[PDB]
Amino acid sequence: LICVNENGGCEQYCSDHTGTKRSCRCHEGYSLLADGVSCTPTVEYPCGKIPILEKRNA
Amino acid sequence: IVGGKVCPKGECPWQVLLLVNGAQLCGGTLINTIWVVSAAHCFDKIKNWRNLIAVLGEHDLSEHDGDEQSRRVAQVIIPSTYVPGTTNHDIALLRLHQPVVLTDHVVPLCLPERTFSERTLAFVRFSLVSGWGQLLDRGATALELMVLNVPRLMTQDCLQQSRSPNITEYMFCAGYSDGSKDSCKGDSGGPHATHYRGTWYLTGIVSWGQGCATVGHFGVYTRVSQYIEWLQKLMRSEPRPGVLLRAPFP
Ligand SMILES: CS(=O)(=O)N(CC(N)=O)c1cc(Cl)cc(CC(=O)Nc2ccc3nc(N)[nH]c3c2)c1
Ligand SMILES: [Ca+2]
Ligand SMILES: [Cl-]
Repeated sequence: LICVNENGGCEQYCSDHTGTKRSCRCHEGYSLLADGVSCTPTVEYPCGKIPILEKRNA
Repeated sequence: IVGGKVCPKGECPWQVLLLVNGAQLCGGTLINTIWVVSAAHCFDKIKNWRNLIAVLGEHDLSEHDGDEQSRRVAQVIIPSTYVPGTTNHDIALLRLHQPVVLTDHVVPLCLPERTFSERTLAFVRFSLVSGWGQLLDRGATALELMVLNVPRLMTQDCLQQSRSPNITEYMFCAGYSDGSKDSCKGDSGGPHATHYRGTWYLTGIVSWGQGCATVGHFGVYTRVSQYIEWLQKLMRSEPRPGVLLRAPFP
């Protein structure tokens, strides 16, 4: 995997490393799941989410 | 905003209203609890830098519902490359005097990493632009916050399709060329927000255009990806006395 294609499969941020290595990262207020790609909020009001819509679908 | 719709209250929770002596100045975008991104050109004629207020949680300018939060603007930071009276480098970073409190109606938009923004977000076709600007060219501004989905153009295509400032590498075009739907005067400084895999990100600032909803012309946005490192460094810096700060760019 490489960050240029399909964002390296990352939900949020992608870093290439020497070899066939890739690491995904998440913005502040999120943590990376064990899939190594998905980011989940760790705070009540993470950036870039709409609380009234996130509550409508929970 | 021309040809858009009312943003349902709380659905644009990052939108900022900037006031100068209580009068509408411009929009902005909250990117964390003390930091707002707006357009440099909004600040060319400020006489009293100490009467600039940012309002979060605003929706209907006619009423007070209790979700609004007002803050004094403590610092307006503009890139050294911006020249008043011109269009390029049209970005400002505003530090609030006290943090806003995040609530269902007050949430920051994510400031993406540069690589992510350039390689991924730049190819998401449609993004949202919002504001209390004019509803029509030469028309009244909006009392309720408005929002519009607009598609982004590659610059070569914007230039080919358009028919005067250049579109520089610090800008991009978005919108429609049929006169139907656009950003407008008064929306300046507001967000162009891009959705990717469940999260929204800041990709542009409403900046300029030839008229509004002008046939053969598109809205022009500040290309925020050029400024990510500049913004991030400033947000790590201590404040300096005096509201206006010109900071080197790059
Ligand atoms: C002429 S100047 O001296 O360069 N200067 C004066 C000043 N500093 O006030 C200035 C600079 C910039 Cl960058 C922008 C404007 C106003 C503007 O174009 N607003 C606007 C906003 C959104 C739009 N969406 C569309 N479709 N059209 C739009 C228009 C003025
Ligand atoms: Ca209100
Ligand atoms: Cl001052």
